[PDB]
Order: sequence, then C-alpha cells, then structure tokens
Amino acid sequence: NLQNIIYNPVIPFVGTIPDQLDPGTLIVIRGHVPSDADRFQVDLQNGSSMKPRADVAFHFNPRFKRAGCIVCNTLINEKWGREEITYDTPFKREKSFEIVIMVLKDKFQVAVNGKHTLLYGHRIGPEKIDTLGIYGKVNIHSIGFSFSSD
Ligand SMILES: O=C(O)c1ccc2ccc(CO[C@@H]3C=CO[C@H](CO)[C@@H]3O)nc2c1
Ligand SMILES: [Cl-]
Repeated sequence: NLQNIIYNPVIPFVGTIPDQLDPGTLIVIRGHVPSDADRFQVDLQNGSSMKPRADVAFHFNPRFKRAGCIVCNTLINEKWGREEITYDTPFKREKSFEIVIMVLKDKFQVAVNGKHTLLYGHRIGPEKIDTLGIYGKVNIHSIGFSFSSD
C-alpha cells in the first residue's frame, strides 16, 4: 500500500501531498545524514508559500550538536509555538534511517528504524496539510504515502 511520490529528490524538496492525511495514513521517508550535518527538517505545511512562510503543522527537526536531539514545533503566521524536544535521538551523522510518521486522530506518532521515537499532538487540523518540505543537510532516497483513501 506504499505509493512513493519521489526518489532521490534534490534538497531542499517541496512537494504536493496527493491525498488527505486521514487518520491511519503513513508517511515513510528513507535517507542518510551526511558526516558534516548540524540539522535537517521534515515540515508538513499548509501550502508552499516562501514569503510569507507557509504554516507548518509539524516541524520534525533532528539536531546533531553535542549528544543530539529532535525539536518538534508548529509555525502559525510565522510564529513558532512551545518547542517539544526529545533528547533520545536515534539519528547520527553518517547513518541511514527510515522515518515512519503515523497520522492519528489527535497526534503524529513517529518511529525510526522500527522503534518508537515520539508523539506530537495536532495544533493545526491535519486535513489542512497539503505540502511536504525537506530542508537542511540530509540525503533522501525516497518519500512515500500509505493512504487511508486506498
Ligand atoms: O539547515 C538548513 O539548511 C535549513 C533550511 C531551512 C531552514 C528553515 C528554518 C530554519 C530555522 O528553524 C527554526 C529555528 C529555531 O527553532 C525552530 C523550532 O522551534 C526551528 O528549528 N532553519 C533552516 C535550516
Ligand atoms: Cl489519537
């Protein structure tokens, strides 16, 4: 049931999500962190405006300085909300990964390399997400969706 919208996209990548992010929908991202990486992000956006910047329902932002972390947050009218930081990060420089985002009724559930990593409660209705963005120092092998639609 996995339908890739792309392989080996140039970074930054910005793409339209082909169906609604209904409860039960999976987003699967396969990739690798370069050795010199400081951060990268996956942004589920309401639109693709660069100026002013599109609302980000879900900012998933692995950071690599010191013992590393993941910052998750939401951008509404170009303001960030309260950061949700996970200090347990499975991401490392020069390591491949499989990110799985599961869209539930009330939150995203993210697993990496087949292990639970974090939850994040919806602050924008996920039905308002229509765009996926990947920015920063990262190589992406694939991006795909398993929709509730099919
Ligand atoms: O790494 C890159 O090349 C790249 C590309 C596009 C970007 C867009 C935005 C930001 C700033 O991010 C925010 C700064 C501080 O806190 C926020 C989270 O609350 C959030 O992480 N950094 C970027 C970095
Ligand atoms: Cl839920």
